[PDB]
Amino acid sequence: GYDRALSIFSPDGHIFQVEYALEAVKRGTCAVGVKGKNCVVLGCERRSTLKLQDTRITPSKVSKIDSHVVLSFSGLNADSRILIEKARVEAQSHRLTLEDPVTVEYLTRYVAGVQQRYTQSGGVR
Amino acid sequence: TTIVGVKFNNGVVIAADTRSTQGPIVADKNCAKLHRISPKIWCAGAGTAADTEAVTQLIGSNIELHSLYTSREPRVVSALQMLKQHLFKYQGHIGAYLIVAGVDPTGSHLFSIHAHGSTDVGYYLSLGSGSLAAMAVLESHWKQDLTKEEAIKLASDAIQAGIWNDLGSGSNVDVCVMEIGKDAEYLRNYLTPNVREEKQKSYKFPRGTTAVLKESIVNICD
Amino acid sequence: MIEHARTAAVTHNLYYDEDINVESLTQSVCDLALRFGEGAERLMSRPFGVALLIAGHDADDGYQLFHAEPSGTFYRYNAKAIGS
Amino acid sequence: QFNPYGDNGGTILGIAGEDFAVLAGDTRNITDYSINSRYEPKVFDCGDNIVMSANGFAADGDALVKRFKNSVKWYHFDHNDKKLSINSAARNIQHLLYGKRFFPYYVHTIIAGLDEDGKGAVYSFDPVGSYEREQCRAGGAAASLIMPFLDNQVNFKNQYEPGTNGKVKKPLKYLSVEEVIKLVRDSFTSATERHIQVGDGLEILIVTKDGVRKEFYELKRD
Amino acid sequence: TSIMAVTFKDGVILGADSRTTTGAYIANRVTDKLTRVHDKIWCCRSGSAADTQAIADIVQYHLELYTSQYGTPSTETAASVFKELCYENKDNLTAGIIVAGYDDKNKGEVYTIPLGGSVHKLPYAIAGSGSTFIYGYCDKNFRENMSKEETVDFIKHSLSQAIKWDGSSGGVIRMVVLTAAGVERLIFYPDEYEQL
Amino acid sequence: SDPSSINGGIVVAMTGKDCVAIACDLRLGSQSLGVSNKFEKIFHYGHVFLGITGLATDVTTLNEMFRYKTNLYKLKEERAIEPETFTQLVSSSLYERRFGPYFVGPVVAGINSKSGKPFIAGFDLIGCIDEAKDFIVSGTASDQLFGMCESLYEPNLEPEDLFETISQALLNAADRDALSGWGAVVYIIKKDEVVKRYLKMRQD
Amino acid sequence: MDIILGIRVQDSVILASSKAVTRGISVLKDSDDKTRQLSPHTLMSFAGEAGDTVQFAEYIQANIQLYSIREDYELSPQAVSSFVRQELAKSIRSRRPYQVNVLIGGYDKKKNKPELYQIDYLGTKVELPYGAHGYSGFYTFSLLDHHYRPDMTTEEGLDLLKLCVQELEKRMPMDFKGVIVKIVDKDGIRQVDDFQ
Amino acid sequence: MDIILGIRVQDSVILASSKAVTRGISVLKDSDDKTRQLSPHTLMSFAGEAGDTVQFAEYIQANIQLYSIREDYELSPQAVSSFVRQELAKSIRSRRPYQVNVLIGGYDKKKNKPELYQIDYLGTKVELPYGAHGYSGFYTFSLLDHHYRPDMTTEEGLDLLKLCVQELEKRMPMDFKGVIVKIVDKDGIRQVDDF
Amino acid sequence: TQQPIVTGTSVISMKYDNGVIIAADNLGSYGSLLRFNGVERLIPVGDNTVVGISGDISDMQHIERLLKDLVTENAYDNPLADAEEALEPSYIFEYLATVMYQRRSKMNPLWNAIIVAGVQSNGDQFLRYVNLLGVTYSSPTLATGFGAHMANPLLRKVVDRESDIPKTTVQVAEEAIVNAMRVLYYRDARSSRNFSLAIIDKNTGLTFKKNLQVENMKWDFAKDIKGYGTQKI
Amino acid sequence: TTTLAFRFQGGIIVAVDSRATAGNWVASQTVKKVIEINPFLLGTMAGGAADCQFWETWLGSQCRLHELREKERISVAAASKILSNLVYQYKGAGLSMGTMICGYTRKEGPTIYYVDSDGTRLKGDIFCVGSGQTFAYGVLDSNYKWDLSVEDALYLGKRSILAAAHRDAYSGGSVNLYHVTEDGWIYHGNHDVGELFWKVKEEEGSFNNVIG
Ligand SMILES: C/C=C\NC(=O)[C@H]1NC(=O)[C@H](CC(N)=O)NC(=O)[C@@H](NC(=O)C(=O)[C@H](C)CC)Cc2ccc(O)c(c2)-c2cccc3c2NC(=O)[C@@]3(O)[C@@H]1O
Ligand SMILES: C/C=C\NC(=O)[C@H]1NC(=O)[C@H](CC(N)=O)NC(=O)[C@@H](NC(=O)C(=O)[C@H](C)CC)Cc2ccc(O)c(c2)-c2cccc3c2NC(=O)[C@@]3(O)[C@@H]1O
Ligand SMILES: C/C=C\NC(=O)[C@H]1NC(=O)[C@H](CC(N)=O)NC(=O)[C@@H](NC(=O)C(=O)[C@H](C)CC)Cc2ccc(O)c(c2)-c2cccc3c2NC(=O)[C@@]3(O)[C@@H]1O
Ligand SMILES: [Mg+2]
Ligand SMILES: [Mg+2]
Ligand SMILES: [Mg+2]
Repeated sequence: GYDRALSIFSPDGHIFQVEYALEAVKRGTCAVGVKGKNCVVLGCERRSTLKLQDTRITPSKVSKIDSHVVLSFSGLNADSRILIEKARVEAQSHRLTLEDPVTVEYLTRYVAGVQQRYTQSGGVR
Repeated sequence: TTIVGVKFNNGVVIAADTRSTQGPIVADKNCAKLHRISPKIWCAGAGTAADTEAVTQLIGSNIELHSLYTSREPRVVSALQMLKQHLFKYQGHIGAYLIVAGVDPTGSHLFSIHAHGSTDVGYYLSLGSGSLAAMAVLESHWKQDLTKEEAIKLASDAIQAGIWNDLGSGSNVDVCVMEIGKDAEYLRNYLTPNVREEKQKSYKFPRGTTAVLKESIVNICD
Repeated sequence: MIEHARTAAVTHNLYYDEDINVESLTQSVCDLALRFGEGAERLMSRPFGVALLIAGHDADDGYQLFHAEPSGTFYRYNAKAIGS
Repeated sequence: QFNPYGDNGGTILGIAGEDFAVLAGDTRNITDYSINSRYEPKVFDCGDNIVMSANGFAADGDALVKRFKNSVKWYHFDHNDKKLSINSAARNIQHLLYGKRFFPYYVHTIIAGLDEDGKGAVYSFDPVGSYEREQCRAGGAAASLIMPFLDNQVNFKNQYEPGTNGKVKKPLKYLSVEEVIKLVRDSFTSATERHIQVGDGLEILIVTKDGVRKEFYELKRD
Repeated sequence: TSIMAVTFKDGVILGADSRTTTGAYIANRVTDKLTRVHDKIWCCRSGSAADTQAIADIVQYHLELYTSQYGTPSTETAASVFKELCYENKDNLTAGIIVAGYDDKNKGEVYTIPLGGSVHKLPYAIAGSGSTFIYGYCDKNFRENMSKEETVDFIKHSLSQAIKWDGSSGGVIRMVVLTAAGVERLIFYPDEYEQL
Repeated sequence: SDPSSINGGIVVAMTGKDCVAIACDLRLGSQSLGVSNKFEKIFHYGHVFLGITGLATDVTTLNEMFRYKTNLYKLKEERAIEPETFTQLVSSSLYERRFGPYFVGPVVAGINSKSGKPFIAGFDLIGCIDEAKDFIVSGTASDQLFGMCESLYEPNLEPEDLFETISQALLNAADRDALSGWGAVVYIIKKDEVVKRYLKMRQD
Repeated sequence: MDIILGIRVQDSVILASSKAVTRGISVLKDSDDKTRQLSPHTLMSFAGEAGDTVQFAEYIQANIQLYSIREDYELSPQAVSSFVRQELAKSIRSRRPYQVNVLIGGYDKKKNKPELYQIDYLGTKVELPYGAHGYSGFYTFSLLDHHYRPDMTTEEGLDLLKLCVQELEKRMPMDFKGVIVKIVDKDGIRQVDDFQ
Repeated sequence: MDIILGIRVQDSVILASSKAVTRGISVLKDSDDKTRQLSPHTLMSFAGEAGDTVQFAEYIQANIQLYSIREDYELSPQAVSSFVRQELAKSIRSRRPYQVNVLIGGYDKKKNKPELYQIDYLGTKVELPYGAHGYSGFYTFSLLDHHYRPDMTTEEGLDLLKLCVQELEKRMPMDFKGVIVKIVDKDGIRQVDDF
Repeated sequence: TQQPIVTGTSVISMKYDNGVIIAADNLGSYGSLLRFNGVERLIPVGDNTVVGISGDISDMQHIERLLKDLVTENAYDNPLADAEEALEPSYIFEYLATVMYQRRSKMNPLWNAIIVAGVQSNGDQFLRYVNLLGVTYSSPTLATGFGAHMANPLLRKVVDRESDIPKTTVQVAEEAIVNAMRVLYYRDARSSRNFSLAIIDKNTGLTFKKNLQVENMKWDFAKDIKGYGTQKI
Repeated sequence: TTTLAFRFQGGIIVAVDSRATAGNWVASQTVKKVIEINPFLLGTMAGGAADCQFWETWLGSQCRLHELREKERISVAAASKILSNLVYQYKGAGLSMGTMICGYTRKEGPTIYYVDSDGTRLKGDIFCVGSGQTFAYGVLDSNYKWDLSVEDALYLGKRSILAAAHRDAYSGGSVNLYHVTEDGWIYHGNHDVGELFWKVKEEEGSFNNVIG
């Protein structure tokens, strides 16, 4: 129904909504990833350290998409949940149709394609 | 199959094609469909070919026996009645549709018999697959007081229309004329329009073409 | 765009048992360029932000190099540079 | 209930020689035991030296012929007037036929032409699109009657060289256009003699590197 | 098929068409649907030509033997023969018969035997495919003890209307008049009963 | 499924100059499965040959019945039966079971012992007498045999040429039918000599 | 169906028959002898519709024993095969035909030769070096086409039959619970006690 | 049908499944594992129409694995059985219903108890000490009614399954080419190497 | 249409030297009842085309509506609709044929047999056939129903091949058509004595004759037919 | 139609016939029943001619798409499951197909899958599909062994197809042979049954049942 073109080009050749999403990313907690010779480490920042916060149930910054791929994020948490759900569903679908867990590259490319579609579709940011 | 019968001033003519087909395939390209029930009582058949042959031969045998018993010339009405009763007894399961014509001491006669056992009388009749074409020709060219040559031409043209405009009728035209004062005349291949052209080649194989595994002389005597 | 090209190529094989002409592939790719706007079949919001150099070879027009823009227009260059 | 299918008979034949192809068909369009027309051609030239015939249901055959001609028109429009390869045409016809995999064109399809190397070629399609490149193929009513003859006189099946003790096959050789014309004429005369749905006229399209030419011959009208 | 039989002062008159059809094709357009089983006892036949012909032949044989043995039969006797033959073979027959006879005692009589073998004596009987179209005309025009010419005209009009509306009936109108004077055969051609 | 198409098989007879020929396939099978490579379908009584295609059990029963009848005929007439008389006998025997027919297609061939004329004829399952002067075909590949004969045959062939023609016709018609083949036999018949030849063909 | 196999080797005929009888979803017996000794030098294995099989087999056995007593002579295997074939061919066109398929193996003593005949319920008789009834052939035939040899011994034939049984037990959907193996030779009929 | 048997023993669930798959008159395979591990402590054996079986099994497997990843938690066997039952009950009234019967065996860790569920293609779910699909039950049940005991050991359950397999091989018209036997307990799912 | 109700019978047509002739009865049959008399089954389109339809009368009226609408739409924005861009017989045929094949392939066909006959702009005689199956064929003589069995054999005795068309005159072809109509009235139970006849001649244009009757009928011999065999009176 | 495929030490052997029939009528005997999906994947057809041909060519197209997308050869498992999911989406529509997908990958090794229109998908070592699959199965299982040489395995496949062509009436024409190894598929010729039968009869001392 709602197909208003929200992500369009600017006279200087810029898609403003994408840059403002990047700015929203710059406002989120920090995340880092490092590759070893045979291991990968993901570190994340906790918003200061509040005392009335229940740390046993609050979602962690690192979420598993499959048994062998993990995902950290920076930016809006809700959009992260959406991307994580789509990525897990796609991982299970690839397992179902290929009888082989997905590669990190394939899942990464799927997430990137989802985001790109969201940067070129109408009625969505 | 296209069979017709036309009565002329001094007798009756019947005519038919010469095509026996096992469905859509031609089996006999010169099948004789005119059957002799009596030396002067003939019958053209359509439908189950074996049924037509068998019923004509059986009624002809019975007619010969009856003519020997009564020492009289066989009558067309007798063959008509016997064929009718026989076919009706078998509830039309004998697929034979006949046009029976002839000359007897009572004069000239032409009838048609439907396989379920019904009979019709008329001066011109037609039956078979291509019956419609022949009947159209008859209704177009028939008149009262036909001569011998006129009725012959009419029947031949009806059979020709059946041959040309029906897939179930073809090859050559057979005719049988029966006049009162003469003997019956059975013209086989009265018209031979469908003659095959010369083949573009001769496929006589060079001897030794076929490979043989074993030979043997067969003993036919004793 | 690349996906739409690749499938199209293979589809032209499946439908015709032969390789698709370079110009035909480039034209099929360009057919997506101006498939944008509002209204609505729903179309994308913005045109593409990438230009393409499509190089290939067929037995009809030999070796070919094409420039494809989000304007729906494509040219054939003996040599072409795009970017900065 | 309404039956959406029908049979119009007909017979088509396709042969491929050294530098030529030939697609012939009978010009008789029929229905049940009646003839619709004695000259209704069904072997069409589609351009790019590609002749096609889809024999069987006349409506489906005409629809398929029109669809393939439209497909070649749009293929010229959308690919810089590129010549449609005979194998490309065969693949497109396979897809056309399989489009109605669950409501098929009740037609046996045969196309003829020249391949990329300029040599004769024939392609045959069942009603759903299983296509195959061959050198000889007959389709339609009299197909079962013509196909073995071809195997004997074109591929030299069962023909061994005389005296070779049934060990050396006959040397396979390409036939001349005159020889394939002779074989086609003989095949169609035989089909007209033995099959009631074949006859009236034979139309032959000959596709050489010089184009498409026509030869018409009369057939029996029984 | 359109058949009828009408009684009047001088006797009885039967009438029928001459169209025997196999489906939609006119197998015979000059059919004699008026059959005689005895000198002054005739029958109008409708239905299976084969079945009607067989029934009529057997009835004529039975009436001939009845004449040779016990004398001239009554019309009711021929009606009873037809009724027995039709009712005892109802499962394998499809024939509707109208038996019309004349004698000096009962003058002219008409019996009708439909499917199933029932038999009914009526002043006038109509039967056949076309009869359904002329029920009203006959019920409104039939009279008791008409003259010969009035009976012929009534039968002519009724059969002409039946032939006009019914495609299963056609050809010519055949009539057989049974009176004390004997048997008379009349024929009416399309160019006469179509203008009625 | 169909009674005539359970076992399969083909028989074809041709005529020539002072000679006849009759050939048959050597296959007996239960539909798809092939069982026997030695099931000949051409039998002979004196100097009259009969090929029987169709339901195998009916083929054997008719062979035994015709052997019976021909033996009794020879005993009563003190002479061998002629091909025309045997053809009439076959027609009458077939029609005798009109409403429970034998699912066969008989083909009679031979040389009239007295007139020396070659004679061939064919029948349907109810005995319709189909007498042709050129060729008679029967079996599952009846259409293939019809085409091959109507194409290859020419009248007045010598035995050595008639053999080649009938053999090529039979082989090329059998290669286009799945229910016939697995071998073939050809009888060439003259006035006082009958030669039987086993052909070589593909065994699929 | 059941497994009914036969193989003719030089100087012997071997017959194999399923041991299992199954009605419904229950195997009622696993030791069923599907053969009847028609004569000391002629055995017949059978399979088909329940009831008809044993009935037809015992009927043929009774007739063959009566003929043997009447003439004090044993019919050649060819004669027994022809007789049973005629019986089946008369049965097919009866009211209730026999639905039994049979293999007949016999040592012709007047010819000193093994013979094997295959007949179906229709009356189709064939003389084959090896035969089978039901679906069994669809496998076994192939094996035989590769491994059969005319100059084989009875032990070689038993080994070939064991190969056929192994292939059947490997690729058949039904468990026929082994086979009973019988050998017919110049010394009569014997039964292999242990085959697998 | 195929042989699909299940028996719930104290602290374990044993599932047996025929190894034979036959299309036409030829046994195409004699080593077919008719089970799918829905979760580390829940296995499902299946049998029915060709094609539909493995399709439905792998679909259920994908859904259960997705639920396990999404929540980082394993569904109880009861919940998995309820999900499969609802799926089948929605399927039955669809255009082309799934014609697959399933046995679900799982060791509920929150209750430390073995559980076995039987569901047919209609969506009729039951929790039974022993269950079977197809004609197999028509024999096995009787044996169990006589030989089952609640306080049995896993080895005793294996022996009871061996008795059932022997009875089937004796009185069944079809040769199912043995069975694959798997045990689901607190330590997960294992496969009996020699049965 | 899934089953025809009110139906019209045969339609006959043939070519001659300067044009074509078509004819059809004026009968609408409710099964075995000759229900409606005076039912024109020849639809003239333009001054150069006539469409003869047999079969379901409701579908024939639908095709009449379609032809009228086609003429109206061709008149739109066409200054040459009265000249070089008028409706040709081939256009009308191809349209009807496409429609018939489409409705067949949708399993709801028009229960009809159609014969389109006319003269093209260049004087050529067009005569072609279509039916509920969409089968199309063209012959110098075309008939539907019983006509195809009886009319065609008579009409081919005048024009057995294309080369016979220049030799046939308008009088010959019209007499043949009238004789075929008489034969149909003889041997067709679902036929009528009243019919209509159209002549599309490349010189005289369209000649449409209505309220014709079959005349010169031979029925006298019916007086000599007595009994079905052995009966003498 | 008769097709067979079996794994051995030297990879995979595939052997098909070439006869296609429309009832009792032998429609053709020049039918190529092995579809070269790619230089490493083969597809053997049995059943619906158009069905099998069309959908295996479509499977080859899908494999090309997968190779272009992931820059990696498609696995035999995934290739077979694509066609399996396709025919299952067309299940109950009237498709009649029985196919064998054979391939050699580094992950799986030599692999053979059977896929029919019923939706069944089975990984196996020895498969025979078609009307004459029983005769094939017989000869194979009688003379099969994993330690066969390439020559011996090719000969065994050819001989099984030959037996199936002899006995089964709907299988025949010619034998097409294929050897699938690490380097892809290798075509080993088209052998006419007419001559191959006599050759095998003379060289093996078998087929003594034939009168030839
Ligand atoms: C001259 C008089 C008619 N002339 C014909 O030429 C007629 N043909 C025949 O009677 C052929 C002749 C032959 N040589 O066998 N008989 C068979 O086919 C026989 N069936 C068989 O063999 C088979 O079961 C095979 C499987 C099929 C070939 C017997 C039979 C069985 C059922 C029938 O309904 C008919 C005949 C039948 C009745 C009426 C009209 C016709 C019939 N059949 C047609 O084909 C025809 O239409 C034609 O008119
Ligand atoms: C008595 C005066 C006029 N009678 C007619 O004019 C009647 N026509 C005939 O009986 C034709 C004539 C012919 N020479 O063919 N004969 C057959 O039909 C024969 N069956 C066949 O042909 C067949 O296989 C099919 C069964 C029919 C296509 C015999 C028969 C069998 C069962 C029947 O229920 C009837 C006739 C029947 C009864 C009532 C009215 C009519 C009947 N049949 C019709 O056709 C008619 O409608 C018409 O009224
Ligand atoms: C795969 C390797 C070999 N393939 C075969 O060997 C198979 N042959 C064919 O498919 C022939 C070949 C040809 N004419 O070129 N084509 C048709 O039949 C085609 N038309 C027709 O059915 C018709 O006329 C219809 C009336 C109108 C379209 C298509 C078709 C349709 C439905 C089917 O259910 C099948 C095929 C089918 C499936 C499984 C096995 C077989 C089939 N059909 C059979 O005949 C066979 O049994 C044989 O196995
Ligand atoms: Mg012809
Ligand atoms: Mg064969
Ligand atoms: Mg074979």
